[PDB]
Amino acid sequence: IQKTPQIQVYSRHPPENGKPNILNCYVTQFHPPHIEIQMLKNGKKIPKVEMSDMSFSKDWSFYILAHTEFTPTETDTYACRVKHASMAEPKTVYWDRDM
Amino acid sequence: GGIITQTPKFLIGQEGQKLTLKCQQNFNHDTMYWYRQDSGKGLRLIYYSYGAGSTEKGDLSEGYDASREKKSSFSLTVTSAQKNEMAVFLCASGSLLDVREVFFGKGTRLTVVEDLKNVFPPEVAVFEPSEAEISHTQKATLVCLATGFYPDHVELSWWVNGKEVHSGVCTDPQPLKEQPALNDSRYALSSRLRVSATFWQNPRNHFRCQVQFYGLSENDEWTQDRAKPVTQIVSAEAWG
Amino acid sequence: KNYTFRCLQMSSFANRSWSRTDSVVWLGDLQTHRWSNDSATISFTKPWSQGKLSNQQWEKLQHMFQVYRVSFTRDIQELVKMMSPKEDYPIEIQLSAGCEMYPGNASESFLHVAFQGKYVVRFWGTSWQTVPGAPSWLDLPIKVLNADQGTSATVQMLLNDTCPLFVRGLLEAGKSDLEKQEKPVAWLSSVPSSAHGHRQLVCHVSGFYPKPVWVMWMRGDQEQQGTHRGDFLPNADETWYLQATLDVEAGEEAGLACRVKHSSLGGQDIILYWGSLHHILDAQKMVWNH
Amino acid sequence: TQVEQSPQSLVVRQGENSVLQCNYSVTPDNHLRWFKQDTGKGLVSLTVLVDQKDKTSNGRYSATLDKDAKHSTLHITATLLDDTATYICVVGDRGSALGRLHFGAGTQLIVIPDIQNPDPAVYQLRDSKSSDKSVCLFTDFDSQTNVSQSKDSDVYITDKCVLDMRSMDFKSNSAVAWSACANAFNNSIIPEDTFF
Ligand SMILES: *[C@@H]1O[C@H](CO)[C@@H](O[C@@H]2O[C@H](CO)[C@@H](O[C@@H]3O[C@H](CO)[C@@H](O[C@H]4O[C@H](CO)[C@@H](O)[C@H](O)[C@@H]4O)[C@H](O)[C@@H]3O)[C@H](O)[C@H]2NC(C)=O)[C@H](O)[C@H]1NC(C)=O
Ligand SMILES: *[C@@H]1O[C@H](CO)[C@@H](O[C@@H]2O[C@H](CO)[C@@H](O[C@@H]3O[C@H](CO)[C@@H](O)[C@H](O)[C@@H]3O)[C@H](O)[C@H]2NC(C)=O)[C@H](O)[C@H]1NC(C)=O
Ligand SMILES: *[C@@H]1O[C@H](CO)[C@@H](O[C@@H]2O[C@H](CO)[C@@H](O)[C@H](O)[C@H]2NC(C)=O)[C@H](O)[C@H]1NC(C)=O
Repeated sequence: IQKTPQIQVYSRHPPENGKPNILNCYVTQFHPPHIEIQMLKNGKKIPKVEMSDMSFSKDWSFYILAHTEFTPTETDTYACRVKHASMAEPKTVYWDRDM
Repeated sequence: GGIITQTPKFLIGQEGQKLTLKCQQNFNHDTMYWYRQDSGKGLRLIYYSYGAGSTEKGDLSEGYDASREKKSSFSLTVTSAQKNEMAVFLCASGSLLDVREVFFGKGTRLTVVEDLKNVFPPEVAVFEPSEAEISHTQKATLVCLATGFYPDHVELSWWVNGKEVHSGVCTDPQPLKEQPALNDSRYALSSRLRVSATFWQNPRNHFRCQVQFYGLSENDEWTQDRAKPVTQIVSAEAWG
Repeated sequence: KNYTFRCLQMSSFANRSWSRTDSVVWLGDLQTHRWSNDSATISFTKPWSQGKLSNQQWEKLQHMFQVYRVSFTRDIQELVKMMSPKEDYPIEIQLSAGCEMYPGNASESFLHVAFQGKYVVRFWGTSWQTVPGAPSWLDLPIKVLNADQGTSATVQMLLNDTCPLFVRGLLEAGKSDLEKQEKPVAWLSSVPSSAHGHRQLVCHVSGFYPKPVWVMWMRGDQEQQGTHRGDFLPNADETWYLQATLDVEAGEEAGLACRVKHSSLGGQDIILYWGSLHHILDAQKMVWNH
Repeated sequence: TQVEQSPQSLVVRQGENSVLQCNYSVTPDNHLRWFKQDTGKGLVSLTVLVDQKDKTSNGRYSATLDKDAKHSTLHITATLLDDTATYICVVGDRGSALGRLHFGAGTQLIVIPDIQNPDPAVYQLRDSKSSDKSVCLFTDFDSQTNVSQSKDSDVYITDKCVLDMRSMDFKSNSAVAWSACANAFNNSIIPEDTFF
């Protein structure tokens, strides 16, 4: 309704193909706080996805951090899909390791 | 500051009849309440209001509705009357800036009847004291009876020399049934008044026994033979 | 000025029937408490979260807050009744209550309430107050809430005495976690620019704690003023991520390095050179089909 | 029920003290207050208690409150006959007008008069309008004696009733029975020195 969410998808450690890592999806600046966040591997939803407790910065804006255990590779695709009232259709953001 | 007044004092309604009861306050209170008192139970909130157009449901909100037309008035309406129920409805007004400033109305008394054919006014008789009590106690007890009235929507009062009296007076706290075996049975009521012998002995001291019956009106019109059992005063008299 | 204690409340009212209130508590950048709407007890998120409060002291607070949550939820449900057309559902309320702790005995306390996203009310001194630019209709709810002298006393007790006392103990208790040093780990990457024959150089810095870091692009001692620092993003393990970019023309990459300065390193600044032995070898392990 | 008053009914000798109490489970417990509801009328405030350990007193009514024990007592000093009424205890769960009141069932108080000089007697009272009807008033009987409503349909009898001549300091109990005179009160255990 009010503010549209901002999705950042980064890894915990430098990505090495075949070596296990942590993917993080940082979602901010949305309002109301009701939001749906899913991390996907090759379109398919990743099952065990851990979520931080929803909080909000000094500017009153919300932030929530989703993160999952993953193994990066050349062919496999990773994304973060967000459903929020402010948006007509869900926002899918792909992990780009070079930025 | 003023008064919170309910209307009517007493109410007669038939099984299924939609009754309404108004409450007006001049306290300049924004919050208004309609409660229901049941014997052996605490006051239960039906509806409340924060001012004109606001009607918020209580716990006993079922079978009723409220209408707050203006700050001054709150109005409760019983959607349908229950078979042969008897109820008390209490109005209260409250300060929006002082939780502890609550003022209450004197209550409305409801009586649901089978047929208005059952509604009868009281027949009031004064009994002059015993010449036996004056020669013994030197105290004269005028006695009064109010019999054959339905419902017990009555107000008895003693009057000497045109002025109402409370000293030496005693009225029954509860009325006596005529036929307790039948439902909607006529009632009896007694009231004593004691004055000094010297006072009663004087035939220039006038004693009047007033009874206010709260019966029917233009609204609540019947088609029976004998005179309407309307609201009236039926009073008896004596001198000595 | 050093550590800020924040108790964050997030209450959502969808209508007359549906509500939910959730909280998180922050000592600086570390969360100490978590209170779900489904949990009837405040949950500790660090082993030192009770601070130096006794079990009976803590229990008295938890019970205080337990009672408050149910009271607050209804009081709003009632204020929507009272405020009929001026405001209605869906309603969103945020509360920020806490201490900013300074050296010695120095402390400043606060209680701020945001309505529907905007900051509108603060508890100031001994009463609730609207703040500049608040909707006019808030005057009646404030006049109504300020009628309650018990809440005022309870709140004054917390902000003035309890919160500073609590957080002073909280600081001693958690010293090992608060004063921690985590070394950042940097790695370079690159992507094309909007412009033709232009590249953007990304320098990734991750896993550092505390938050203050310096990340610059260099060409000798020459700090590349074109460097654009990103916004600090958190990691799950209570550490930080940041990335610094530089827009270059193809071939200007040779000689450039990413310099990282941090407290954990101890004067041993990370110098990461574009095209270094490690860069090449680290780049081989991170290849994909885009 | 969250507010409970004790006892359901209380009998006190006139001129004595009355102690009615109320325990509650209402939370929060902002304030407690007592009302007196006169037989067939509305509710009248007597006192409001606000502090954790409060004591307040309006005229002859006095009250206490231990918000920890969640208990409050009402004290009527020098019980007058005019104190015969239901006493209702109410708890307000908030300080603002956003709160709600919780009402106890009430304690019915009955104040027996102090009949200092008894003279039990039942007299026949002739009607004002004519010879018939007739009625019999059993009066001046002690506080101890109690009136019984006989089984019979023909004779209707009322319960004990106090009157008070204020510029006399005089008080007398009474009972009324109508259609036989000496037989009117036979089901009630009448005193042996009853005049006729
Ligand atoms: C946020 O937290 C609040 C506190 O944790 C939640 O509020 C409470 O929610 C519960 C459950 O919704 C409320 O109690 C319910 O009362 C019902 C009866 O009135 C119970 O129903 C049961 O009986 C019926 C038959 O009569 C069955 O058909 C039914 O299946 C069921 O077994 C419920 O089981 C339950 O007790 C309670 O009143 C609320 N308390 C307060 C203080 O408001 C709130 O919902 C939470 N919000 C969300 C969205 O999670
Ligand atoms: C908790 O701390 C607050 C401060 O944030 C205290 O508020 C201050 O309390 C004093 C009374 O002790 C207030 O009263 C007086 O104000 C007048 C001016 O209006 C001034 O002339 C007096 O000298 C006196 O200060 C004062 O207004 C108030 N300050 C603010 C900022 O509102 C509060 O009382 C403390 N409570 C407890 C329980 O410790
Ligand atoms: C009050 O709001 C809640 C949340 O918006 C409503 O709950 C939803 O109910 C619909 C069906 O009516 C479901 O499809 C949703 O999944 C529910 N949401 C949640 C979060 O449980 C509720 O119906 C609303 N009440 C009214 C009276 O409209």
